[PDB]
Amino acid sequence: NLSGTDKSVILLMTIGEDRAAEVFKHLSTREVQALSTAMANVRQISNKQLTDVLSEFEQEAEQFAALNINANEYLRSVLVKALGEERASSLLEDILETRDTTSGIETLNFMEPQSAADLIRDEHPQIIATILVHLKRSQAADILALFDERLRHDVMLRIATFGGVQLAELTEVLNGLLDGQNLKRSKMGGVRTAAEIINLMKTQQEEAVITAVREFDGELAQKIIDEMFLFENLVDVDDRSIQRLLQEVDSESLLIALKGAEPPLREKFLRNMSQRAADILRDDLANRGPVRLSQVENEQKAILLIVRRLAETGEMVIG
Amino acid sequence: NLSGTDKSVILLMTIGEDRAAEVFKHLSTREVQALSTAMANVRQISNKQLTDVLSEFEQEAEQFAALNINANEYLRSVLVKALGEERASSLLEDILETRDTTSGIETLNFMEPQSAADLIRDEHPQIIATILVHLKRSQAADILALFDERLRHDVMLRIATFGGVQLAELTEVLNGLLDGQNLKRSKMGGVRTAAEIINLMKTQQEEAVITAVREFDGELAQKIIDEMFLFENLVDVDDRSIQRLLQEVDSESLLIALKGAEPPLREKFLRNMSQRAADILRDDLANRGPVRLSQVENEQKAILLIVRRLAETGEMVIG
Amino acid sequence: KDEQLQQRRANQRLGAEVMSQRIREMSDNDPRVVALVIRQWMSNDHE
Amino acid sequence: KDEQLQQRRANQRLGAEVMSQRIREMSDNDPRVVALVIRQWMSNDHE
Amino acid sequence: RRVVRERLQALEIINERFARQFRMGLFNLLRRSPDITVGAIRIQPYHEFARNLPVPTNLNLIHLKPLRGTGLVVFSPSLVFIAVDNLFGGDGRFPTKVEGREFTHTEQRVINRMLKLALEGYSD
Repeated sequence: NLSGTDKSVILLMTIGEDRAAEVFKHLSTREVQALSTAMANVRQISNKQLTDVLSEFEQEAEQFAALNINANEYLRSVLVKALGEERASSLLEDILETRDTTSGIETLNFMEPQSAADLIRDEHPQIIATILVHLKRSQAADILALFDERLRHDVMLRIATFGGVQLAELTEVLNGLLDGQNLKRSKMGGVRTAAEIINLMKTQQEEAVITAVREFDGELAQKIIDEMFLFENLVDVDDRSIQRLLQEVDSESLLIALKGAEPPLREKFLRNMSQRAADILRDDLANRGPVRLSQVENEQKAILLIVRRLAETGEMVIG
Repeated sequence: NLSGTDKSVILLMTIGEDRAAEVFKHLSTREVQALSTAMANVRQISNKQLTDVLSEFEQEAEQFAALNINANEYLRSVLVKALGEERASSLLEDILETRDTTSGIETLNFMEPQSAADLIRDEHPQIIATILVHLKRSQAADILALFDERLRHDVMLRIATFGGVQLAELTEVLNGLLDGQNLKRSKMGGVRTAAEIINLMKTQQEEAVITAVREFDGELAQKIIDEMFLFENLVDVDDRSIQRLLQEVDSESLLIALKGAEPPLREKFLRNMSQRAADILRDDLANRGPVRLSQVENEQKAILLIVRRLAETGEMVIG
Repeated sequence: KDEQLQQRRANQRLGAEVMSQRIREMSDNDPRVVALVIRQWMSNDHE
Repeated sequence: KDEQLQQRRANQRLGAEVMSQRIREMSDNDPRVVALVIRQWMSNDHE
Repeated sequence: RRVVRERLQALEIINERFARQFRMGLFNLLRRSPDITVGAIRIQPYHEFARNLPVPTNLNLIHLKPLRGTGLVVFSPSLVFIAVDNLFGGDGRFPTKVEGREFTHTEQRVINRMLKLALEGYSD
């Protein structure tokens, strides 16, 4: 199978260099870079693949039949002789900005609410109020929720005061905030990647790191520990997920993990099982003797990896 | 059978000198040196072998069909006329560095964690934190585990402080650390090769060497002795591996080795065997008289060589 | 066998290049059928 | 016997060199089918 | 016996304008506006300056043609640490102090960027 990108990439090579440059101009620079990298690395089309991409493009051309030109100038020239060039430039720019500002509105709705809020946190409360009004009511609320109480209250107060409904400047405001995203990058700043690495590190090493960060900042340490939280107590993970783990992990591995686990952990991991299964697990735990903690920790790490995979699949929430 | 390298080497001779030089430019200098050595020593293709390498290359060419050029310039030239040369250089370099920095990330994940840690131990704690964040959470933990407590705690503390998510400089940082590996060489520095040679040396000679290094450094001597440790006690090697040895080594050789062994060694090497086998071994040890220690030491060395071979196969761990 | 496959590849390349010239001429004579299919391409890429 | 084997080697060399010229011409007319097969070569080498 | 006295006017203004240029250069380099406080111009023997110099620290030689001799610049380990962590975006609220330990390759490279930027600023 050939992915949709690869078919498009092969078509971009096939359509010619001048057409490819025109498409690059008509499209996004990230797409231009992706196509350039693709044509630099390995060509995406084989003889069967080239046949497939060319055939599907042909079926697209058959269906996309309209006998028309793009006319990013020819259409305007026909309009200009009939009515004059001026009776369009301003209106066309306004229409494009309306398409552009709606595009930005949808993009902000799709992208993460707290990221939008912090991008707009420094901005004017009037800006926040008007963008909230323009956004979807789910999206507007999501940006509003991530604010402090005073700023949020001022935002709702100014929502009513926003009666000017201003129009070219609003589009330029969206343009200004748009130009700041490509520099933002980030996408790892949040104390989650370091948390995963702390989990990955050797037990005593992350214990020392936890002590050191508690000395550095107790609040930050507590936040990272809350990020740590994975089946250390019943309420955070819930009895249904406790049941889910036991039916998805080997019983011997679960018992070996429970050897070094707390008695509340054993109780929470035995309540879900039936009477027979709970009795079998308890008898096995009682009969099995002491084992070197390295194997217990390794099996616990494997179990927690399974838990993380389940959370990534998103069957149930943890915390 | 012809190895994959040899087929590739023969194809490199066959494709021509100019094409070979272009491939050398497109590939790594280590590969260039390997190909040069191969074509200098013995040609890799016979008449059947040349047929095989050429045929498999042909099947690669049939499958690699796409009617495209590498265009490490032609593709850019078509793009430059349509949009301009500048609307690419920076973005293409950024994309390549992203491919390059991800390549370095994967390389660091593959290569040894303690080696990575010591290569980055001298470097900035911010560098360590950001590289840990970028790496896989298993790899990030592995580099973190090999640090001292203070540096490790500072690393986790700075993981949260890393909010700048910087972007061209990060790639250049990976370039700087990359250029230091080819000079590092090493791969024998660790007190393991000397340990093997100490094992290889004559009994009294390595005993004197052990005394001398104890005088030189007791900690170093203890580390080298821990590296020595091979079936001198039950806990380090485990009863299952003790059972594995006895079922893989000749009984007469095992008994002759046990003649000079400690009574705890005899007990640990007799517990695994059944009652009949243990009684037979004990009776044989009692009946057999004194033997010159040279043969006993030689058979012990052969047995320990078998143990080392088993450890290399990796069925079970020792220590 | 191998020679037949090589000839098949050669004639397939010839057909592919002449039919690609057909794409070139139709795209030259009608840009509208190009932009919408590019939109479909990016739709497939992001989907 | 030996003479027949020598003639077989000679004609095999002639066929090998003309077919290697076929590789040369196809690589000259299409570099893309070269880089990917080089990638496959290095994949086989490291595998 | 070695004695010299004098009073200077122009190099004060020269240092001030070079400091403003260096401040804006560092601002654009590290996306954060710095502040530079120029101390009073010091006239002292070489041995006195060396004694006052906080070891360890990096010293750099910059020749000044056509005048015979080479100019000298120095930068503190605190400055290089802060600049490099800001380059990484680090807050710097968990700093480290290195004494006697020579600068790594990456640290020397960052020093190289500061050196070239300062050279360009003072040149203009």
